[PDB]
Amino acid sequence: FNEPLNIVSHLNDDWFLFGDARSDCTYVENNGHPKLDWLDLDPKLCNSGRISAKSGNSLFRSFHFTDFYNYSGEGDQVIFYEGVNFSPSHGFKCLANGDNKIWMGNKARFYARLYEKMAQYRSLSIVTVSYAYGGNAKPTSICKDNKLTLNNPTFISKESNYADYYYVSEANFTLQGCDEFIVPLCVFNGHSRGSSSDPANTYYMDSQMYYNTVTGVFYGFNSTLDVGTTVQNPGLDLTCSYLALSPGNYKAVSLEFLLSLPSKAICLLKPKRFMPVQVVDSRWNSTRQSDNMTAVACQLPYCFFRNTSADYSGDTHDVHHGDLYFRQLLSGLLYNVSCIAQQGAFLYNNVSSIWPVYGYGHCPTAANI
Amino acid sequence: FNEPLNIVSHLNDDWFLFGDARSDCTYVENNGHPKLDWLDLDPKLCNSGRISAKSGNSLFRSFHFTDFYNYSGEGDQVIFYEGVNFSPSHGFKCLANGDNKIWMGNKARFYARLYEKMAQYRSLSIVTVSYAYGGNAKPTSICKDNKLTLNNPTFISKESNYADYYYVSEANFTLQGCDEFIVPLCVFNGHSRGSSSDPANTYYMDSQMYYNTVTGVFYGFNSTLDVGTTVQNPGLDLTCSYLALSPGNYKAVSLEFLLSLPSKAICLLKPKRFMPVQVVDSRWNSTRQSDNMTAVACQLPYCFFRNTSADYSGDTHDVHHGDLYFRQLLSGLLYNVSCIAQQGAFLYNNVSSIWPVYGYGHCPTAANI
Ligand SMILES: *[C@@H]1O[C@H](CO)[C@@H](O)[C@H](O)[C@H]1NC(C)=O
Ligand SMILES: *[C@@H]1O[C@H](CO)[C@@H](O)[C@H](O)[C@H]1NC(C)=O
Ligand SMILES: *[C@@H]1O[C@H](CO)[C@@H](O)[C@H](O)[C@H]1NC(C)=O
Ligand SMILES: *[C@@H]1O[C@H](CO)[C@@H](O)[C@H](O)[C@H]1NC(C)=O
Ligand SMILES: *[C@@H]1O[C@H](CO)[C@@H](O)[C@H](O)[C@H]1NC(C)=O
Ligand SMILES: *[C@@H]1O[C@H](CO)[C@@H](O)[C@H](O)[C@H]1NC(C)=O
Ligand SMILES: *[C@@H]1O[C@H](CO)[C@@H](O)[C@H](O)[C@H]1NC(C)=O
Ligand SMILES: *[C@@H]1O[C@H](CO)[C@@H](O)[C@H](O)[C@H]1NC(C)=O
Ligand SMILES: *[C@@H]1O[C@H](CO)[C@@H](O)[C@H](O)[C@H]1NC(C)=O
Ligand SMILES: *[C@@H]1O[C@H](CO)[C@@H](O)[C@H](O)[C@H]1NC(C)=O
Ligand SMILES: *[C@@H]1O[C@H](CO)[C@@H](O)[C@H](O)[C@H]1NC(C)=O
Ligand SMILES: *[C@@H]1O[C@H](CO)[C@@H](O)[C@H](O)[C@H]1NC(C)=O
Ligand code: NA
Ligand code: NA
Ligand SMILES: [Zn+2]
Ligand SMILES: [Zn+2]
Repeated sequence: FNEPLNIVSHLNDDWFLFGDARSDCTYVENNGHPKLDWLDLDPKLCNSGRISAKSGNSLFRSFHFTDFYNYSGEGDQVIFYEGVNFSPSHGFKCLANGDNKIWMGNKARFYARLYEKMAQYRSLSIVTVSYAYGGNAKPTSICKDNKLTLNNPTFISKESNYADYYYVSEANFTLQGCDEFIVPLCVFNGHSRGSSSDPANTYYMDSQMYYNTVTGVFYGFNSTLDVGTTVQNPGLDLTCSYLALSPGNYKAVSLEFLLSLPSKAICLLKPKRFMPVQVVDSRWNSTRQSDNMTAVACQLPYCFFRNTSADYSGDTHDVHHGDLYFRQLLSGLLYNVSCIAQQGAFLYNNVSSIWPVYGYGHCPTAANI
Repeated sequence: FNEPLNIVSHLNDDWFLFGDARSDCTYVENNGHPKLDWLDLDPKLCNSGRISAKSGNSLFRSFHFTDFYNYSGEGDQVIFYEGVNFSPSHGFKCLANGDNKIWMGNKARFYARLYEKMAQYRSLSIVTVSYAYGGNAKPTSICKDNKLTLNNPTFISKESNYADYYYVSEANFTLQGCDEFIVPLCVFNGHSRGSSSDPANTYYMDSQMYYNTVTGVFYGFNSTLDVGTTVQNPGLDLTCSYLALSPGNYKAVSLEFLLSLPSKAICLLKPKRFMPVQVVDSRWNSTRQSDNMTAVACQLPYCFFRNTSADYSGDTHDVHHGDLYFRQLLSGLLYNVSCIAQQGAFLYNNVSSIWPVYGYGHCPTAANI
């Protein structure tokens, strides 16, 4: 009786879901399809006002790229069902001979930071970050391919006066309006190249740091790796950490190569008593390649991970939208549960055959009477 | 029935207590005192082999100063009952016109780091950290008064060749034998002075960073404050952060003033499933001045704080040792409890009149039948 249910749910109405197409009710189609057939989310929750979802997007995608959706929401119990819209299938690399594994590493670190903070905070949004630059050089879109263009962090071009990339550059940026900010601190870890016409011997070792003008704290990344830009020596891409920062006046200091600074930040507002987030596995139909980065990111004590036991098998829309088991997994949002724990959600508050671990809410005992 | 009990306890025998005189059974006295009267700990637990306690010491004290005890222990449920042996009563300052509030800030940050990590790790110990220095200058004991001498972090003297403190200095240190290390990264935030014979205009702005040679990550502190060493402008002391670092080859880089590097580290071994530590308020009889830094440090979800409702009132030993209510609070260690939660320990696993919050173990329901 009252076994842990493999669902995502809520203790009350104070909940919010962040998602993608599988939770996006505003999507339109002109065909002989059943109404809202792309959804894993139940159609009854479309008018709930507790969902931030966009077809073809994710939190990581909007945080880093020009394909931007203004994800925003507030809730005590935060649920995530997105992440698939930046996967190994997309195969993004900043450079022709880059590395997707680095970008999966970035995905894991971003979500880890986001999940941990959203266990301490009610509100999430994405705000624009402006910068003051004393030079004449303007932003350069270095990290991109033919599908995606990265715009966070922003990269500042070399000044016209400098012949090489052995220069020191800096810029100021203010973080205002939020209790905490998640910003990317990134670096090209390896041998970077200036212009395609430079000799084969001259390479640059990227260095970047962020500096708090008030507290004097600085966090930085120096280049250490051997990987590069050529076919003979490949691997160089953009490794990012995701820092939780207080509001204040910050300085971005680059000691070598391009100056990089945040253009976007995850705005964290309204602190709450510790309440772990719920994360639903976000993967393709196994014809496309997925990753378990969100699972790597989803750890105790800040996060509970939920997954089905089957391949993702779309019903009528396509192979990637409308899975029966994920529909049932998400169906838990239609009602309140008494206890949300590691194993799953316990519907009732009194007794169970299973002892709840890391339980939140009004949790049942597994004792006799 | 089965109300939360204001005690520290354990779910099984897999527990360890870190303490001071109030838990130190090896202490000796030649007088007409009752046996073991300085203890808050029950005498029956003296031979338990689950206590690391020393009369007149604490974790912070041993971590920073020459008054060192080799605190070591392993347990799933870690309990702390120490901290009073570095308090505002001691009034420690690195410099004559320093600031004790900075050192209380340091106390809060150290314990916060320690408590959070000891919720993820079974084993705690203090290991010596060695360094490689290419110069001739040897350690200088700059931070001290007439009671305490700081030896962590170690400070390296200025070289004989340098006329001033506007130099760049660096040293290597290896961290080996532990899964994670807690080390202090400290700085004199303000206007530092070289020799007492230097003019009134020449001051130095302390800068210190630690650098991972492999990953390229660096964490640093620059001086920003206006406080100094004189009577006219006082306040300058040593502000420390407490970093959790992986094993590896590290570089300590100082851009101005003295080079500082860790001599001691909290060695973290044997990762465990998340289990919050229990912390008992460590304060003097109200005749001496105490602090609530360990309470500031003890936060959800990694820590449960326990306090009595009375002044600390010693029975026979002195005013600072052997309190009835703390004895009863610690008496919970004599037996197992079913559930350890935020409000306290629930003895029984079945029913309660109170809903446990952040419960660990086999926790009771507050429902009817
Ligand atoms: C950045 O801030 C500093 C203050 O520390 C100021 O001196 C400098 O002019 C600022 N830079 C720009 C480009 O405004
Ligand atoms: C980091 O890189 C910069 C630029 O190459 C260099 O000047 C600096 O010494 C490096 N930092 C360390 C700690 O080696
Ligand atoms: C993720 O997948 C890798 C192999 O691809 C595996 O080693 C790892 O344990 C997985 N982690 C999680 C949290 O699923
Ligand atoms: C993908 O989805 C379809 C359902 O539309 C299912 O038949 C198939 O097993 C899934 N996996 C594949 C093709 O690998
Ligand atoms: C969940 O509980 C709240 C009050 O605690 C109530 O307003 C709401 O109707 C419940 N949710 C559903 C989906 O019925
Ligand atoms: C709960 O367990 C305790 C100890 O076994 C027992 O005294 C009590 O009768 C039990 N209460 C209920 C309602 O089962
Ligand atoms: C510190 O390590 C570096 C390697 O990065 C080495 O060049 C240097 O000689 C070392 N310093 C000392 C004093 O051994
Ligand atoms: C930190 O202090 C050093 C030494 O005074 C200085 O050279 C450096 O520019 C400072 N860093 C920043 C970011 O201002
Ligand atoms: C500690 O004491 C200060 C005042 O001395 C108070 O403002 C603060 O709330 C206290 N915090 C805790 C956790 O006891
Ligand atoms: C300190 O302890 C004694 C018990 O020995 C008690 O009488 C007193 O109330 C305590 N507090 C003081 C003196 O402020
Ligand atoms: C606590 O439980 C363990 C086994 O779970 C048992 O060995 C031990 O005797 C109990 N503790 C006490 C103090 O009786
Ligand atoms: C637990 O509560 C549920 C729902 O109210 C009820 O069906 C069941 O009888 C209760 N079980 C016990 C043992 O009280
Ligand atoms: Na750079
Ligand atoms: Na220094
Ligand atoms: Zn469709
Ligand atoms: Zn005595």
